[PDB]
Amino acid sequence: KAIPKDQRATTPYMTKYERARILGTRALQISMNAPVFVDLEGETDPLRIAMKELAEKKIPLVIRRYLPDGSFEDWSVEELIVD
Amino acid sequence: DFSARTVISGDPNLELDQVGVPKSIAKTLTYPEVVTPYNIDRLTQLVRNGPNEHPGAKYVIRDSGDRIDLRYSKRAGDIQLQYGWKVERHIMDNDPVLFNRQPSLHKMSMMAHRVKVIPYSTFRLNLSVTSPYNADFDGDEMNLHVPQSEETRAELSQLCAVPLQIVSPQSNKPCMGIVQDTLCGIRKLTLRDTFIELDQVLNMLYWVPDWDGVIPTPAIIKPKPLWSGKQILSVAIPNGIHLQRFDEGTTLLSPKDNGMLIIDGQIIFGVVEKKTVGSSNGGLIHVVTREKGPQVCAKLFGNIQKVVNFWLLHNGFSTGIGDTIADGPTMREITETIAEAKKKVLDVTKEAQANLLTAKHGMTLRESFEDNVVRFLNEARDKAGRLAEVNLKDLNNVKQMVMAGSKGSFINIAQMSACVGQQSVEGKRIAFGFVDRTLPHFSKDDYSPESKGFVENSYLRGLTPQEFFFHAMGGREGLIDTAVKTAETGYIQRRLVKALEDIMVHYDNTTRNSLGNVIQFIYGEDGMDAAHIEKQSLDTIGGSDAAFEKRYRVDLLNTDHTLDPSLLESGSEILGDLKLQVLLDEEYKQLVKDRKFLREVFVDGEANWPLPVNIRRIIQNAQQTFHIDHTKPSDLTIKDIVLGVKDLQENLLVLRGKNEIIQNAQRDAVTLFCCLLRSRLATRRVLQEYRLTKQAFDWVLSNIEAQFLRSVVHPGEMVGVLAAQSIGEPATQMTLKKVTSGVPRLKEILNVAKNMKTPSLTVY
Amino acid sequence: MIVPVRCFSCGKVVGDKWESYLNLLQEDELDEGTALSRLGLKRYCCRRMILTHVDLIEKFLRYN
Amino acid sequence: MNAPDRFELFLLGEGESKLKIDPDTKAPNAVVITFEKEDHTLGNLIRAELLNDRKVLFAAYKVEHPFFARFKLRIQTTEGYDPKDALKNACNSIINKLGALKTNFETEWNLQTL
Amino acid sequence: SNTLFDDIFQVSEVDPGRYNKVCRIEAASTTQDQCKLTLDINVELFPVAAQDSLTVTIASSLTRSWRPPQAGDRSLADDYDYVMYGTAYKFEEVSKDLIAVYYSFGGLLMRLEGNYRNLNNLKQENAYLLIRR
Amino acid sequence: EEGPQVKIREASKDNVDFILSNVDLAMANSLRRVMIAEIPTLAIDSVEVETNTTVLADEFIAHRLGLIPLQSMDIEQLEYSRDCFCEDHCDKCSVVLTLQAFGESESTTNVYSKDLVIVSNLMGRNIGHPIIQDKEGNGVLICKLRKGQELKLTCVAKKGIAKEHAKWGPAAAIEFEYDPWNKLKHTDYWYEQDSAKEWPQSKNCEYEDPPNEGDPFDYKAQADTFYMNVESVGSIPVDQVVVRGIDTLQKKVASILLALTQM
Amino acid sequence: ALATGNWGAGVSQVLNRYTYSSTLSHLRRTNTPIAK
Amino acid sequence: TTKIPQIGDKFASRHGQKGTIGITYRREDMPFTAEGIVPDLIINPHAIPSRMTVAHLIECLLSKVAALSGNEGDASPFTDITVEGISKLLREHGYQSRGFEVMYNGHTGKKLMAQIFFGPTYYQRLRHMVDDKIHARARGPGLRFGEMERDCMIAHGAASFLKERLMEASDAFRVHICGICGLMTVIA
Amino acid sequence: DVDPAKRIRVSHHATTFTHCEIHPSMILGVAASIIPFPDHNQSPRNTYQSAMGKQAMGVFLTNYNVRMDTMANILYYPQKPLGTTRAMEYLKFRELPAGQNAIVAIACYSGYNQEDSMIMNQSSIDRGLFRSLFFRSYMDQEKKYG
Amino acid sequence: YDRKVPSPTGEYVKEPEWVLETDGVNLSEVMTVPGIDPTRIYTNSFIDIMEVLGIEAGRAALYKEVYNVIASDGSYVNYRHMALLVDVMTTQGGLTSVTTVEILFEAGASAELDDCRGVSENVILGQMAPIGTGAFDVMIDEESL
Ligand SMILES: [Mn+2]
Ligand SMILES: [Mn+2]
Ligand SMILES: [Zn+2]
Ligand SMILES: [Zn+2]
Repeated sequence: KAIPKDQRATTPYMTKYERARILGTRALQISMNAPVFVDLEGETDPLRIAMKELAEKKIPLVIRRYLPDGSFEDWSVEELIVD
Repeated sequence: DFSARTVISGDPNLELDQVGVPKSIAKTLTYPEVVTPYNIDRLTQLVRNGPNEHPGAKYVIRDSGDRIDLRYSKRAGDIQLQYGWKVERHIMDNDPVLFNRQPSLHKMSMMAHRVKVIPYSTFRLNLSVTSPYNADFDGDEMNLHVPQSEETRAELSQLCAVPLQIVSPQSNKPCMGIVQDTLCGIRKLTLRDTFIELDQVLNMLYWVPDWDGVIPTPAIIKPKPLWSGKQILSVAIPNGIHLQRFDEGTTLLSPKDNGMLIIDGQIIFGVVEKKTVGSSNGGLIHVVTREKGPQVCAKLFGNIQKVVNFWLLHNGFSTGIGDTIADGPTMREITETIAEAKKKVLDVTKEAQANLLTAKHGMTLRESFEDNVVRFLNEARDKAGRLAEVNLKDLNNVKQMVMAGSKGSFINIAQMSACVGQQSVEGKRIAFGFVDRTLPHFSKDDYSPESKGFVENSYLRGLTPQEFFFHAMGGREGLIDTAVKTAETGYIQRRLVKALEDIMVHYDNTTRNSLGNVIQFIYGEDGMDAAHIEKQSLDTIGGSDAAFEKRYRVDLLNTDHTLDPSLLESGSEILGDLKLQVLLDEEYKQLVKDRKFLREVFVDGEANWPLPVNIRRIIQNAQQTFHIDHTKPSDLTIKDIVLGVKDLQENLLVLRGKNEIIQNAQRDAVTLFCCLLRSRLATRRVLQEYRLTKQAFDWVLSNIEAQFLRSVVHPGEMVGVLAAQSIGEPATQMTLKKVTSGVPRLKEILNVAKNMKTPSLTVY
Repeated sequence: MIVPVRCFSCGKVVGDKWESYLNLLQEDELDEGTALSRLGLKRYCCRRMILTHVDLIEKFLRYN
Repeated sequence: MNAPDRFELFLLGEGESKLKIDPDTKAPNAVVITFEKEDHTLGNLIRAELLNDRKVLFAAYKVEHPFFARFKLRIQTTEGYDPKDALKNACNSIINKLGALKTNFETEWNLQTL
Repeated sequence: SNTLFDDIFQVSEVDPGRYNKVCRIEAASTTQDQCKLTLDINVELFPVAAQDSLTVTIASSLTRSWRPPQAGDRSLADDYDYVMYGTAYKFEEVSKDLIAVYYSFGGLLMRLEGNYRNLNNLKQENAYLLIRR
Repeated sequence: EEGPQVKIREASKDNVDFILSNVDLAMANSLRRVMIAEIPTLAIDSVEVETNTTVLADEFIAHRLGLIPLQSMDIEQLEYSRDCFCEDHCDKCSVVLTLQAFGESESTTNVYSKDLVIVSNLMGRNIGHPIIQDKEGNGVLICKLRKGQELKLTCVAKKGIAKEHAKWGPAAAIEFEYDPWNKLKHTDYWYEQDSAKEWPQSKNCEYEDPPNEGDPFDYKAQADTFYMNVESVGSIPVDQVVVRGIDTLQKKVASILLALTQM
Repeated sequence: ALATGNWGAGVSQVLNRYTYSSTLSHLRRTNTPIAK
Repeated sequence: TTKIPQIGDKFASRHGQKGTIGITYRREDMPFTAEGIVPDLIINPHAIPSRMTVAHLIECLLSKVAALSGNEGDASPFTDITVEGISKLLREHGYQSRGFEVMYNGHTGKKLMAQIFFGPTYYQRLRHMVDDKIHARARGPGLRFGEMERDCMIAHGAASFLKERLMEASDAFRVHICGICGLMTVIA
Repeated sequence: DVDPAKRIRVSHHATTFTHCEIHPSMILGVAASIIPFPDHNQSPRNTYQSAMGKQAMGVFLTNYNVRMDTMANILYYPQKPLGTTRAMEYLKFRELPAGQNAIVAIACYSGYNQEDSMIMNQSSIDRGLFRSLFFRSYMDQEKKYG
Repeated sequence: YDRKVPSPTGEYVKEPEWVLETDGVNLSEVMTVPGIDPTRIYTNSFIDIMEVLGIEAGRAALYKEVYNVIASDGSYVNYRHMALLVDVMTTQGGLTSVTTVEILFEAGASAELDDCRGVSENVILGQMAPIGTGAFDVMIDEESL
């Protein structure tokens, strides 16, 4: 039952967990010949490529965070800070 | 399933994160890799070589889900692969795989390694991953697990990889350090007198794989070009890394070469031993991890071991029966040391024998007598062994190991060279198992040293028969107790882990059970991750009231108590300024509060307490990075500091809720970190001690802020298991006063037992 | 089971020295070290070789 | 077994060469050559002669794992002076001094009874 | 391009404590009640005895590889016996209203108490040190 | 004949002690190494067993076979089997030996290596023969038989290098020393009370002048003179272990030049 | 009962023959089923 | 079968410390004595002082003298044998008497700064070896992932691996489900 | 005037003995009777040796070749120990030993003997050191109760 | 015993105090005895602490008992392990210790609601567990350029 883009209260930084799952999801798709969005300045390895994607912020996915009461917030990869 | 197990061996020539996999194993385990235009040429070549040549492949699977078997398959040599078919290839260099030594009692017993395919049959490992896995090379075997899809490979490398586990949450320090040889030797190499010649030098230098090619300039040029050991290790320590430490009267001229001082990646002073390079709270590997990141840290272990171990391979080290022999004269002193104790005993003997000794208060007479003779005897043992210690020389190899930290301790000197000492069974001297005597070789009623298990001899010397048997008695009791520890500890650990398993951190920062209940309204009372926490000293805590007012008080209205104008450009102009002085008084009031607060929180006065963000070290680096001159006033203003640190506080966020409740939480969570903070960037300090410029200062702050943010715990983390492993794993190395202690106790706590074994009131 | 052919450590042949070693002690009455040195086994590695062999074949030959 | 046959220690696999020569990026006038089915016998020998040569700036070698017979030697020289030339100049010396020595030997040996 | 302290000293003492090739001179200046030297020396390559004496110059050249002798066959910015090369870590002990600057040669340490050359001793590393007998 | 100089001091069929003088340790050591590891030599390295009712096992026997040293003075003239265009082996890459033994006597019958017969053409290159150095001319004791026991075999020898398996190595121990006084301070001697009471003087010290207590340490010296002693097992005579050893390095080195020429 | 160890049971076992002294050791063992 | 020693196999002295072989070196590459003697085994000193196994050390002195002298060396317990004695004997025989010797590094020949305790010691080959012990089961048609291993991976957070690993191959059947009664009652 | 290197023994304060031990080494059993100097070892270690010995390879009987057992290990070249105990006599250990005297160096050399591991001499191996024979016997029965 | 206490001029010093230590425990009653400081009395029986001074104070004792044990062996574990445990043991308000068809039947009759966040339950179902990398969902970002 969703939480509005303003008023979000959870971190703006990306978690280790999110990151690991993003990279992995995307690498799976890259592994299955899915189009890519970024210049392959040579890379052939799916994870690697994925990480290049995430660094150029070209991974169009969104993270849905559930809170413990059922409620959720949607944060886009584009937006999540990556440290 | 897709796993393997063999014997493990060490290898100084693999990195920290690799593991060597024999070829044969590598040809047995496979990963299914999808054909794509990135890899169709490689997969083709691997299909060609087949199941029995490594890099190869074992099956091909096509569109249809049909499985082509490379070994049988009349068409094994003529496959033309399509995009989107699958090749199950053997594993190959740099695939991630998970390696584990059982029993896996904390998570660093299952880490992820990069394969390296090698000949012969054992899995191989770097010596410095041994300790987390608690493994050695006399037999042990480990299990290796191949992940089967892309997502899982990612998981392994982006959260379980070894480099990511140098610093662990268990004890907020490193859990991997330099060990055994390379620790023997890095001390040796770093002594004052160790110099190396050009020939060796350059071979050392080329041994560190990412030496820039520059031969450094030698610290002796004159009669001869000779470089020191310190300098060449320094090659391996990367730029930008500062560390200092003072030992029991180190100074910046360390007569003794103690302590450590290292600035922009070069050793200035100190011998390198287990304090520095071991797995130590605030040593080099903890510094470099943080300052430069896990992968540089993990190379460091291997550059350091490459360098040092080369050196050691040509210097040599050994030990022999000679290193246990102490001086004749020492031995007679030892023998007297001993003799004395035996006379103390004798008098306490006669004394009790005449009924003149007193007990004190519910302690029996015989209890009193024993407690004394055992003091006496132990006291003897220890003197004698300090005797031996002293007497040995710095070239004594035993000594040399103790010194570097790599193996052994005092007790071992002692017993090997001077005296083994009193044996006991159940806390007590050997008892009278025949009637009124411990062996039939003694007469009845004999309470003396020998008759009740003091072994006077050392191992070099040899034990007598009687002593021999009472030391066996002893020994056995540990063999048993050991087993019973191991046992007990085992079941505790699984019980803790079942109990806690479901608690997790949630993206409100609360920690909860699978019900949603609240366990903690913020994890750890502070919202941190324990990896990111370090021992730091809270300054406002200690010290006399005079001294805390010298250090922190600024009074601009007073000529003796303002800020000398050399400190600061504005410094003329601020004398007597009233309105700065209002801020500054505000700042001091807050320092003063701070110290009260804290002395209520730590009633003892203990100043060093783990908190995230090692501000000293930021400041150190600021000082190096901005080349700061301690001979110029700074351009900081009062308000810059004062309002600057106020502002930073507002941004060290752990919780982010718009309401007041969450804001109060937020504030309380960051209280202690903020005490540390104000103390450390108070105005006089920042000028008079640290001499920051404006820019540096502005850099110190924004860093403090990034680091602080990066120490917050992440939603998703499974404490609970963590907590349980962390409590359990070190209760397993409890392999070992007159209150119940250690494992049984701890059973007694978790079990919530009604009828405890030693209950006690301490009454003040 | 039988003299080994060479010192494991140095390669010295040593498996042409067993009959003599034993002739040197039972025939000519020398003490085991004086006997070894006679056969030119002068490193402790080779000495260990002949001095600690045990000729088990001589038992194995008893069976039919 | 998993053991590589022992001939691998002196005898080159299909497609391998005695040397490979590659330019070092880190510094100028430098190269690193990797020598296959070779070990310290040579590798300390060439190296140490490279260091009697005054136009030698740097020379070093190492066997990176003991399991394989191969070594890597790194030469740096003065501007104008090819490294590989320095290694002929050096292998050449070697040859010459030994030349010499098998002679000085062969001689000392007839001057000889028993 | 320069030199920057240089004087003559009187050796009080020589401790080798515990090491065999290295020893610590305590030297005084002949001149100044004030400027001292405590300092670590390779006594194998350059021996040294009580009361001997010493012409000591820090200096700052004659950071690129190092290349052998050759430059070293005429080019010696040295007419000394003994030269080290170090780095200063200073603590400007700025003590009393005399200075100390600190210096480490591969871990052989030095320390100069004094004053007149505040506006003289590099803030910085590049620091050579040179001895004749 | 300027350069690395020699100076034998003793020589005997079986050892050769000498001094190299005016060389670097590296070449000195290298020559030690080659002598131990890469001088080709001949050795049984295949063994087919027709019969063995012996009390030992075949592989146990075979392995002993490969250890018996066999003549090797003409071994450059035997090609390495893997270089020969023969299918498997022949006379140009292989001496073939046989052994048959039967325990004829009541008492126990030894099998020695002299019992070995060569069975192939050698082209009058002095190779293959069991080397014998005992008074009785037995050479090595290979096996023993009881009345009724039998062993028959053939073997093949082949040229090889101890790198590949130590059987093929011609040298045995190689004494090597330098600097016997310790003047170079290359080693740091352990002791309890006194380093020179405690450590024994090397024979090699006589040949060299002690140092004088005043003498301040000599930084510039190097290692120039080495005390060696090569001992031969017998398949090659000694002077030869040397000469062939100097020779083999010089070959190695040259294959390096030859392959700069091919780049 | 000799084949099984069926008595008290572990009462009979196969004799060790790893090494000579292991055999002698086995014939000189003892066992105690079940306060210190 | 004959078993030749290899990386992996186990060995022990008789002082209650074992080891596997971690690598082999041929003799050229070992360190050596002026005499030319070289070790058959090289053990690490860090194995000594904690275990306080001085009998090892004493057995190796005593064993040197034995071999040099051709007498059996009496190592029984409870006699008058002493190291001082033994070291005497070995000095008569020309070595340093606590058993050190200079040795020279193999790869270079230079001497070793440190000298080295070197001597015979009786070592046993124990049963049970890398070949019997390696297995490797990954299908075509310990060594496990049990409670505790699961727990470490939940620790790390690795959910996807935990599902991969613990699944069935047991195919994902699909199913319609009422969203009021959650049952699989639904007619599709 | 006692030998400073002997151990200390604490005399007869005894005019009443009724007996005397035959020899104190006789407290030990078969296994620990093969450890040299156990009286110079910490106690548990002699308890581990006492097990490990049970796993070493030697010659378990002179009759191996004629028996046929499940497993067996014989070492090619057993040697007797340069350091023996007087009890071995009775245990025959010198006749049927289970070990070889190896040349051993105690040294840091290359980093591959760390953590209770060892470098062994390959050439030494070539020439025999620690080689052994391994025999397995498989059995099988015929038909039965069909 | 020694007690660090601050001194008149601000720094901490030692100041010995006698203490008594008992076998056996009667806290309710001893606490009341004239002349002792009731504010600092202690016992290693954390049950009695909870019974006399309450769930909090027992939680703080219990922590301190566990920390004793773990530092008595000389090792160190971060606050953030032992506090968790101890909270787990005291969040119902008392000290709770931490140490098939049949079961399903009872569920049935109880109407048990399984939250589905364990890893086994999830296995059963062919799913990732909502832990770690499973505690959030990933979806396709239809809102981007
Ligand atoms: Mn182990
Ligand atoms: Mn171990
Ligand atoms: Zn030998
Ligand atoms: Zn041919």
